[PDB]
Amino acid sequence: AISIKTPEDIEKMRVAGRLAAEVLEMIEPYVKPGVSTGELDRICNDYIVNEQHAVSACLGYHGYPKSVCISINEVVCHGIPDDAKLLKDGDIVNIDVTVIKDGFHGDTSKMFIVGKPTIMGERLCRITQESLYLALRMVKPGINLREIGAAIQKFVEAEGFSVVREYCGHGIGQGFHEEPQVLHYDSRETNVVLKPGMTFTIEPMVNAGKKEIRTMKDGWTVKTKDRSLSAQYEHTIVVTDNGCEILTLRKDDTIPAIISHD
Ligand SMILES: CSCC[C@H](N)P(=O)(O)O
Ligand SMILES: [Co+2]
Ligand SMILES: [Co+2]
Ligand code: NA
Repeated sequence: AISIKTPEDIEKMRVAGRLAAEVLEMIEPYVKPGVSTGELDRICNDYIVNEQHAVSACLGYHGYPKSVCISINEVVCHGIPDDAKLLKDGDIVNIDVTVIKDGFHGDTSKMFIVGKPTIMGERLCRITQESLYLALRMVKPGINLREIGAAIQKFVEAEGFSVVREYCGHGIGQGFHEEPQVLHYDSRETNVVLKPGMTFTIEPMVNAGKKEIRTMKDGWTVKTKDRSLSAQYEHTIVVTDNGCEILTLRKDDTIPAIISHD
């Protein structure tokens, strides 16, 4: 079932959350044309282990071979870092990090634009982030998760894009992927009322083209069926008494860390 975090649990999540956020802040300068994704993965891993004294939740999870997930352009999610995959001007890339500290998980991701952005690329990233922010602003006790997925969907579709159905947000804590499943679209199947102390991620994947996706033979990599660009952003949050707190907020986020309702 859905686990409710204690205040002590929450304090541990703030640390793990901030650690994950920090890897993203740190890597930025390395994201440039000509760098390989395998190299970004090594830099991230070194930092996590050697400086942070933490651990990557990804390494070995169901056999996942690397420390972070790096998805370029049409890759939806779960792209596997590789020494052979070099970044080019105009690429949009997602770096998804999940760190474990004192047994608690922190899961977050953001898009990076390599070199000179393309119009589509910039637009897609922006809209994707806005859709995540919109959802964040709605979080509060008593509301049904269904409403959030529906708002994201309506927003995204209104902008001419599509939302991926298959992958979604999830509870997180001592476990990497806990209940509940956080859908990024409107579904009659969803019936979950939020309560304070719940911790979960929101991580909408938006496609410039059609919603359909396909899983690669590697068993992890996900791509759009039509090869259109896909973007994603992710934050880990905790439901509070009058709103929410964003555990993985970064210096470049433009949303406040604590959102209060009244
Ligand atoms: C190789 S497991 C990686 C899982 C991602 N952090 P997420 O739970 O955001 O999809
Ligand atoms: Co993630
Ligand atoms: Co996640
Ligand atoms: Na992508």
